[PDB]
Formats: sequence, C-alpha cells, structure tokens
Amino acid sequence: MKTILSNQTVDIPENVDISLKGRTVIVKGPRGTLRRDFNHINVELSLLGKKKKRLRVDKWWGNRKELATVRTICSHVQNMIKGVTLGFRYKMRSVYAHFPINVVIQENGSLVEIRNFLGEKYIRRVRMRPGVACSVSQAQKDELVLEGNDIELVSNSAALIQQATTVKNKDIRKFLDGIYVSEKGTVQQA
Amino acid sequence: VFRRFVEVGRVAYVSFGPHAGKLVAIVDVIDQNRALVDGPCTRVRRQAMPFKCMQLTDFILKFPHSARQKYVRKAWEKADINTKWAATRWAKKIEARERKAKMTDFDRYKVMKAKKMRNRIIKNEVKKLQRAALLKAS
Amino acid sequence: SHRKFSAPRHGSLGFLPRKRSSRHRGKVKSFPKDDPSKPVHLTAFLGYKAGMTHIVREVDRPGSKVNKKEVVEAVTIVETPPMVVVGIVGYVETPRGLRTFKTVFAEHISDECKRRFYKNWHKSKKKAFTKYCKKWQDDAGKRQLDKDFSSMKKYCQVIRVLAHTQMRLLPLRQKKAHLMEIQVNGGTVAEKLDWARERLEQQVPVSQVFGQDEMIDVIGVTKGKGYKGVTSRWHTKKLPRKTHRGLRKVACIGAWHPARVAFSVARAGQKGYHHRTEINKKIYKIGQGYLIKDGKLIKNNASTDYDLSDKSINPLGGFVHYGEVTNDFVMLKGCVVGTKKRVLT
Amino acid sequence: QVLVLDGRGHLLGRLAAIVAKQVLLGRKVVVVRCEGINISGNFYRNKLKYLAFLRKRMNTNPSRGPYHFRAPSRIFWRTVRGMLPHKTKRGQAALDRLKVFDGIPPPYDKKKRMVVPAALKVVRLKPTRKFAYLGRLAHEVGWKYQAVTATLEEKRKEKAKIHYRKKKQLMRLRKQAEKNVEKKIDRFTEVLKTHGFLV
RNA sequence: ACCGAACGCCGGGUUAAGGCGCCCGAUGCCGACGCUCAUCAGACCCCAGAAAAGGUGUUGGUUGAUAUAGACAGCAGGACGGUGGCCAUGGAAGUCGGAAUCCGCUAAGGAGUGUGUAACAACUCACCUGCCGAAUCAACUAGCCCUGAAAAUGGAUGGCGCU
RNA sequence: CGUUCAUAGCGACGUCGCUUUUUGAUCCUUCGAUGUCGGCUCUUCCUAUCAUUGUGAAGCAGAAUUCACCAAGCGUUGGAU
RNA sequence: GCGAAGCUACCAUCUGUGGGAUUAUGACUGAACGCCUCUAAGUCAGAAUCCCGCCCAGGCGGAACGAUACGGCAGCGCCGCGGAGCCUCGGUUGGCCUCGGAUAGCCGGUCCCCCGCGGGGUCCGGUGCGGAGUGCCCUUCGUCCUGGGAAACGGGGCGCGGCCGGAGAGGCGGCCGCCCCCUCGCCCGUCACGCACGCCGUUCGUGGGGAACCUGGCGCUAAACCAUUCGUAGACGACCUGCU
Ligand SMILES: [Mg+2]
Ligand SMILES: [Mg+2]
Ligand SMILES: [Mg+2]
Ligand SMILES: [Mg+2]
Ligand SMILES: [Mg+2]
Ligand SMILES: [Mg+2]
Ligand SMILES: [Mg+2]
Ligand SMILES: [Mg+2]
Ligand SMILES: [Mg+2]
Ligand SMILES: [Mg+2]
Ligand SMILES: [Mg+2]
Repeated sequence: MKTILSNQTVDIPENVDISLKGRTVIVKGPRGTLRRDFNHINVELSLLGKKKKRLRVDKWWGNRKELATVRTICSHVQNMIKGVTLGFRYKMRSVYAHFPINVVIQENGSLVEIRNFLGEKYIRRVRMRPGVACSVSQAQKDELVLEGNDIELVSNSAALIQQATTVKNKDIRKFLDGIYVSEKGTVQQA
Repeated sequence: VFRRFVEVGRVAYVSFGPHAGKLVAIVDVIDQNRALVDGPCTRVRRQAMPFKCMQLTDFILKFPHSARQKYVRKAWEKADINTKWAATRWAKKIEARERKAKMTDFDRYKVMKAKKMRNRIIKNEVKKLQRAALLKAS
Repeated sequence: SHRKFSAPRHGSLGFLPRKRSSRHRGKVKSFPKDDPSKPVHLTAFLGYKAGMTHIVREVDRPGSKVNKKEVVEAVTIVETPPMVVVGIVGYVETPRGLRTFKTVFAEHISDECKRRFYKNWHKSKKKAFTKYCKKWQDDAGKRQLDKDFSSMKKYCQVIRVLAHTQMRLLPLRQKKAHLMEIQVNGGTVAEKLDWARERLEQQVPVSQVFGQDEMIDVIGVTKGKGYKGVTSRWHTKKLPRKTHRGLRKVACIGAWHPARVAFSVARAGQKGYHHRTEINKKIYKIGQGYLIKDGKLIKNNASTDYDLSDKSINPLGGFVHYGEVTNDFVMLKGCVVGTKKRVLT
Repeated sequence: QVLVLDGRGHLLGRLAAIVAKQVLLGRKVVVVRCEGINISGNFYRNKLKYLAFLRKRMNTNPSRGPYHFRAPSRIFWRTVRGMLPHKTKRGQAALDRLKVFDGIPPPYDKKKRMVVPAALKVVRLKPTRKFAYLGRLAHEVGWKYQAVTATLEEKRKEKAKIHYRKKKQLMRLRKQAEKNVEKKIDRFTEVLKTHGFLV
C-alpha cells in the first residue's frame, strides 16, 4: 500500500559543497565537480542545516517500487561525495597460462591496446569513458589502474577491458584469461 | 519541495462541490484520500471531505486533532481567519472574479468607455517613454 | 505443397519496374558528402562511350599467382571533352526535402547549350535567355545578381554548378549539348560559391575532376533490347521440347489462392534501356587530346613509357559506330553500361 | 478562426480524438510540432507496434498496399484519419480542414498556439509510467528529416527568444507608464476595479 | 436461431437489451474505491479461444515461529570423542546403500547435509559469542501480471487508438 | 539411467497440452460437372533451425559435440532404380 | 569453306558498398532485502535480425529558371483607378509567437561577479489555485451640429520616396524624410438626422473566388505538336537526333 512518508539523510562532509538545482545534485570539492540529474526519480531533495551539513531525501505516498528509489538516490549521492573527495581506483589484474597480455595505454589514459591475448593477431583497442584515465601500475607486474571521480564511468570502463578480453568457442573453465577487476578502492584513503 | 501540508488544523479552501467557495479547517485525517473537516465560522458542518475537492491555504490554526467543534471555533476566532483570508491576494481575486460575473450591461458599457480612455493614456506614456529611451541610447 | 527442390529465384526485385528509363542521360542519384575541410572540387563529369580495347600491364598485388606478371585487361574509352560551366544553383535543406532556391545563369551561353532548351531549333527564333542576359549589363541587374548570390551565400547549403558538354568537339551527329548539375564539394558555402562564380563561362577539363588509378562510379542507361520474353528478360528455364503452348515461358505464374499474380512473378516486357549505376571502375589512364605546338601531337594518347610509338587510342579505321577520339578521354577498366555514342555520367 | 495546437507534450491518440471531432464540426485545425507528440507505453513497445504495421503489406503488389508514412506529421495525420468517416465526402472534407506539420513552419511560428490539456502527457499519465517521443519513433522507422527539423527549430527558438525579450521590455515600460500616470487615470482605474478587474 | 422486443401510416414523450474518447446518438460528471505495465498487455452471454505446472513480479488473506534471557541474514571461530559404532569386506572408521541411532564432554557438534575418496584424509554443512541496530522469517492460499504459448497472402478488443 | 550424482544428456509409472504437413470420424458446400496422381516450371509464406551470423550448455582440454536462446537474411545440389 | 557488322555465352570480360535502433546474451552502478543481486529508477557492449543508406521507380506532391504568340486580322503581362454583369459560395471584430517545467515555476532588481544594449551567475524583494490570469488581452457598435471641461500633436490623404529585418512553405511587417488636410478618445451641456406607424433572412471579411465586358500608362514580340529526318530507340505510340 501507499506509505504516507519515507525518507533518508546523507551527511555531507565539511570538505564537500553540494548544491542542487531542483533535482540535479552538483557535488564539488577537492578533486572536481560531479553533477547528476535525478529528474526521473520523483523525490523531495531537501538540503538542510547551517554549514549545509546534510542532504535529506523524502518520498511521499510511495508504493513499494517507488520507495526503493529513495535509498538508491542517497547511495549515488554518497558515491558522488566520495568521488569528489577521495576518488575511485579500480585495480585489474591480467591473467594467462601462456599469452602474456601486453597492455599499453596511449593518448593519456583514454586508449588501451591489448595485444597478444591468447596468441591473437587482433589488437584490442579500448576507449575509456571521458574523465576516466587508465594507467599501467608499478609495484605489481601484470596489473592496471583505473582512476576517476565518477564511479559509474570507471567501473564501466573496467568492464570494457574485461569483456574485450573474452574467449570464444572454448571451455572457459579451462581457458581462464583476460584482465579482471581485482580490487575496487580509492585514490586516497585518509 | 513542499510548503503547504495536510496538517491537523490547516485551513483549506473548498474548490468545488456542495460547500464550494468556503474555508474549512482540517480536523483529522481519516484516510489516504479523505479528511474529517470543519468550518464552524464559515457555515460548514463537521463532515468527512475528500482532498480532491479542497485546495489548501497558508493558514494553520492550532487545535488538537479531534477537538469538539467548540474549540476549533475558538481557534478560528482567535486567529481572526475570516479577516485574514479576505485581506489575502487570493481572496481578492476571487472577489474580483465574482464582480465581473455580476456586471450588468450598463456597467459593462461604463467599463468599456473607461478602458477606452485609460489604455489611451497609458499608450501615449509608453510611446513617449520609448522615444526618450531611444534618446538615451543615442 | 512446398516446392520440392529448392532453387534461388531468377532476377532481382531491387531493380524494378523493369521499364524504359524516363531519362536518357543517367542521373547522379546521390553525390558524395561534402566534408567542409578539404578544398573545393567538382564531383562528377559527363562523357561519351567511344568504345573498347585491351591493355597490358604488370600487376603488383603481393601473394597472388599473378604478382609481377603481365596481364591483359579490357578497357572502355570514354571521350570526355571539357565541360563549360553556364550556371550555378543553390539548394536549401528543409524537412520536406532539399528545395532548389536560386538559379543564376551566366551572361553568355553557347548555341551548343541553347539547342537543349528547344525541341525544334530549325523552327525556333532562338530567343532563349535573351531578356535574361540584359541583367548582366546595367546597375539594376548587376545589383540584383549580387544580392542573389549573397542570398545564396546566406541561406543555401548545397551548391551545384550547371555545366554542359562541348558537343561541337565530338564526331557524333547531335549538336544539342547535354546540361547537367554537378555538385561542388569543399569548404564553406561562401568559398564554394565564389569558386563557382569564378568558373562561370569557363572550361573545366577532366583531369581537374578525376585523377589516375581512381575508382569512379559510372552511371548510365543500358543498351535497350525492346520487348523481350521471360526467358531473355529474367533468364528463367526454357520448358522442354514437348510443351504445347510454347516453351519460352514460365509455366506456373502463381499459386491459386493469393488470387492475383504477384509483382514477384516473371513476365515479359522491356528489356534494356534501364537506368543503372555501376561502381568501382578504376580509371587506368586519363588521356590528353590531340593538340598542336608546330605539328600534331597524336602520340600523347596511346603511347606508353615502354612502347613509345606514335599511336592514338583510335584503332585502325576509327572506333566502330563512333569516330575519332580527338579529345581528352578517360580509360576505365572493364565494360561500362550503355551503347556506343552513349552519354555517360 | 483557426485552431493551431502545439503537438508537443500531447498523447498521440488523445490529441487525435479531440482534433477529429473539431474537424468534423467545421473547425479548421492546424497541429504543429508533431515530432513532440508522445505516446504512452515504453519506447520499445511502440517501435515493435510500428514495425508490425510496416509488415502489413499487400502481398501481390505492395505499391497498392497500406502506405506507411514515416513522418511524424503524417503519422499523426494517419491516426486522426482513423477517427473520421474518411471514405465519405463529409469525412474527406473534414480531413481537408486538418493541417499537420513536422516542426513549426512560418505561418504558425508567429502565432500563439494552444494546448489541449485533456490530451497532455503531464495530466493523463502517471509520472512513473514510460512513454515514447514520436520523433524518435519516426526517426528509427525511416523518417529522414529529424536533424534538419531540429536545426530549423533551434533557429526558430533563438528568433523567438528575441521576440519575447522585446515583449518583456514593453510590458516593463507599460508597468512604469502606469506608475508615471496614476493620478490622471485614477478615476478610470477605480471603475475598472468596482466591476472587478485589476485585482 | 443469442439478448430486448414482435411490425397499418404518422407527431410528441418514455423505455428495453445495449451503450456514451473519436469513427457514432450519449459522461465535455472536477464521478467514488481499489487493482494491474505486459520486448504476445487487457478489454463484455451465445462467441469465435488455451491447460497442467511455475514466478520475493506486485497486492491482499490464512496459519505458525523467534526475539533485548539479545535475533534474522552479513562480516567470521569450532564441528569432537565412547568409535574401524553395527550390518555390509568390494570398500563406508558420518559419508555406494540399509537396520540403527544413544551417552560423554558438554558451549556443543548429527553415530551425520554434502564435496570427494578403494578407504581415509582434507574440505563443507548446529550451539555460542564480536561488530552493527528493529522488526525478522517460514509455509500455505488467492487477485491482477508474466513463463508455459509453434503456421504457413498482410491483419484485425469492429477500427483508430487507449496506460 | 548416467562409474559417483534424479534433471549435462536422458527419463519409467502417471499426467496436462498444442498441431492440422498422417489417417480416421463427420456429411455442412458443390452431381443443368470446381478437370481426377505424380513429375516438370515459377513465386511467395511458415518455422516445429540442417547450414550460415550472434550467443548461453555440457558427462565443453583441443578437435569433434550434442542440449538450449535471438533468428526464416541467405542457402539447402548432381545422379542409379 | 572461310566470314564483317550486329546480337550473344561462367563458353569471353567487368562491378556488387555504409550507418542506426537494439534481440538473445554478457556487463555496470544500485536499491527493494543493514548484505547480495544486470533492474526496480538509471547506464554499457551487442548481431546473417529490424529500419535506413547506396540502388531502381517516381504522387491527382512540390522547385528554381528560361521563353512567352508583330501581324498580314492579333492576343496578352504589369500598374493604377473607374462602370455594368452572369456564376460559385463559406463567413458575420481581432489576438503580431519565449522556452519550457511539473517532487515546481513566473517576474523584478542587481549592490556584486563573468560573457557577447543584451546573455549567464549569485544574492536579495515580490507573485504562485497563476490578475504581467486565454477564468485572459486588445478593439468599440449609431451620424452630425455648437461650446464648455478633463485628455491633447495624434490621426489621416488605398498621401508620397529611402533604410531595414524576414528563406522552413518569407510573404509580411518594421523603421526614417517631404506635401496637404483634419482636432478625432473621456465627461458634460445642445439640437437635429424618414419617427416608415409591434414582426424574417439585418449587421461585415468584400474592391471576395471564377467567367464574360467598357477606360488610361508602360511593356511584349512564341513555342509546342504534325510532316520530314535519325537509330544511342522501337510491336504500335513513345524515345534520342538532324534540317539559311
Ligand atoms: Mg570445441
Ligand atoms: Mg523448401
Ligand atoms: Mg503435346
Ligand atoms: Mg524506402
Ligand atoms: Mg432469458
Ligand atoms: Mg542411480
Ligand atoms: Mg477451375
Ligand atoms: Mg524458434
Ligand atoms: Mg538486459
Ligand atoms: Mg547500446
Ligand atoms: Mg551498433
């Protein structure tokens, strides 16, 4: 049935400054800005407190599937806050029984050439989503680092280079190869 | 981003129905879509009333959620809602609209004549202003 | 019941109403996309199929069994004397389509061209563009022209140049030159329009438009073959000797019950004189015409770096059912659509 | 004497029915900005619904068979035609009163144009439901001239922004003019709020 | 051939059975309360179409647990001994199967859910805590929706359409 | 059954369906006649998919493979009796 | 026998293309359900599929431009302003425009900041069952006279020349010089206008659309088809060509 009211709060940290054009939260701080439009979620994004300390998300007369959005908006905002403060660092380790997947970034992070996967002549170039910057790490031999503010864009761009390196017409229980996401962390922890 | 609420003791204007064009304090909320309502001073008997037909003002007079009519009458008269309502812009444009409907054909003619002149005096002022402003631009 | 033994169907449906082409000169149905960056150029030309011949060449595709071997290769000669630009014409983008907006014609126009505007010339007084050319020599007209170009510069997007052939220079019987719109593709509309304005009443040879070893698409009407039976027109099976009411037919037009013969069934009708757009015909050689410095330079045509004779692409006794290719010509690999003497886009 | 409706924001069938009855009663109707018409139910739903309609064709000679117009204007015109007696003379006459346009061209661009609030999406659908823009739908089913219509509408919107700005500036002068003059219009202005305007 | 109603020729009224977005006369009611979204929605006797069986899709019911004596999932720590227990040897010391089937230590672990072993081993599956902070969870049942659900000209809630 | 393991692939005893490319029932239509088998020729449609495209499954190491999904675009031949 | 031309053969030779939406599927972020989940809101990849491209035909669908009957009788194109006279009818103030949003909007003004008189921002002040309201706005609807007041340089002469803006199907406006004429909106007085004797299609857009007819001014000076010819064409028509 219709639930007379539901809500949540998201305590923004004093480092960050969030502002909301109606239903379009813009979060800015140390690393940069992140906007996100929730026109499509249908909620009361209040922003209360002196020092602007917390974001409050109401949702009046919701049925069960409407009340599921309440939390999700809050969570995306959390991730948006994180991305502005710390940032996201997805580490992904290359795997192979033979063909040592030769990775090499190109323009800056942007492009990822993935040569000699399974002995294939076909070089897999893979773009990144704007803002995300791939980089080949040190202190770990076969391993990539994807950093960026917007988690969505980072994790998708990881998935691009995970699915790029896929094995066709074989027993994938046997042929375990490719670049896979090993650790989803931040750029800086505090 | 709401400013007006179905609160106990909110005065509301009944848009339409039998008790149209009347103020009414919400006594208590019965349901999703039905309020138990009163307007002692506005000639509206205690009864249930659907929210559909009532649009709600910016006047929350304070009484407890299921008082016995006497007390809401006192809260109405204490705040002097009838006087406050009439002074509001809303009530004035209701009054305006009523007057326009009542307007007789002689009255109508009088207005026509009055506007005919009144707009002409504005029009000359506007044209002059524009030409002078043209003078400022030059 | 189902057809027993499968076979693919005869002829394409992507080519039909197999009817006699309404045009004669083949229409450029779609010019290439102008990327506003590279410099301006004409996109199309208008030539005449003179004939065919061999070529010989060393081939350089590594891997093949024919790598560094001399092959022979059929070619068409297409006599393509230079085109004179006589008009320009602006187009505007609309949601309806691509409306033609403003056509400016040149001051002077040849009788080659004028010919085209009359169905009978002998009979006519040849009064075409008489009151038009007046515009080019006065204040009011020259001012009206300049505004029209400036309007085209403002509002139009696509600009095509109207060019026409120099029928004068061909062995053909007809004097009535073909006009044609040719799309200018290049920089901004203004720059495009100034270039066309500069080219007005001027020659445009082939070598400007096309280079050598360039793939081009030939567009023309097919050699027409009159009314033709279903066995010629669709290459259906001939029925066997015994068939009582003729055997150059299709036996079963259609099933009973969609009780109408379909548009997909093979019937007899016009075979040929269809409009057709062939693609990827490699220009092997753009040739120079005959010219004079003291005596004739007939050599420059069919002489090569390895032959060095004094030949013209004209074979002995001329090209058959045509004439002497005296003018500049291209030389396409393979055949091209249409008969001899046929105007070819 | 001529209804011009802004097809934007309206429901395909819901606008059509209102247009249809008006057209039958002799009113000349113009519907404009048809690409902005939007149809209930998700996009994919309605794409498939169109692609079925495309499959319907006269097997033996498709040239006769149902003419699947791609243009959003012509789509709207088709659905309106479905709500007329369009085989009759009166039905045809009625259809000839109707006039429908992709985007908003020059006679109607400088005309104030109404909105049917009974066919309006904001009113008629729940806010958690999905709907399809009839521009996209038309675009994906064949319609060629989405991009062209789009660019022309930018130009139109820019030209309209100016017009509005000038209208605002005049309205501002009018408001100031009234304040300049409010002692020599006082006993006219008084009577225009006894009989109930200005208030 | 169903439902209503049975016909001289007309005016006014009123109905039936059916209807009232538009085609098409009538809801252009500020109609009332719910339910349902379907990448095959659904849409009215006869009638022109679907079943068993499924579904934390959503909505109601019914019956029961377990719980500040600190749940329930989620992050983690042990899982024994009397004991190769007995039948079965072809090997089953918990473990192809089956009769059994209790005690100790107990905080507590079945003479054992499985993985797997020739057989073990090794691993895995209560009772209790540490963190976190209010409801949690189970089995039925019935509404709408979905799966189940395949035909040959292009096609029919009558059509347009409708959320 | 499948060494083991109900369900990879199967599936008894039972049970619920769809189809009109089988054959029966039936006798509504046509007996002042709808030319009665096959083959040849030609088009089109269906999918209950053999192949080909993209995929999920395995008792898929590879190769070969069956099982399933989107899918009817394109194919699906030459002969002996 | 041999055989030109012409037809003609995988029996010779040449050419056969690029995108978009997504399906199955695999994924992302992520609730529902402190965890988990491809999904619920949102996002990604994705195909012999589908739609388009190229390609063929081109609508009782449009386009720009050319030329527009010298004449031996001609006949017309514009422009402006006049008289009758068939016919076809519908109508019976206008509205000259932001964009859009909807769990939000509209207007101001910026003291202050940035951008090209405007645009964008912040801040503040007003509105918001919308009165800078389509529940709206504009316009008035008898004619004249004279003789006061408030309002007063506004209107006209299809008044006349220049400079603009407008191309999506422009079809409309705007702004600037000069000539002559008038005193029009709002109140009052002051009379008079066939007052046709109670009675229907009145009242306008209207100088309407079309067809036939009388005046001025400035312009014009044909193509098409047949016949003939040709063979890139052809059953016949059609088509491509030629002809002081
Ligand atoms: Mg294999
Ligand atoms: Mg077959
Ligand atoms: Mg015989
Ligand atoms: Mg098409
Ligand atoms: Mg009965
Ligand atoms: Mg077994
Ligand atoms: Mg027969
Ligand atoms: Mg299938
Ligand atoms: Mg998916
Ligand atoms: Mg995609
Ligand atoms: Mg794609």
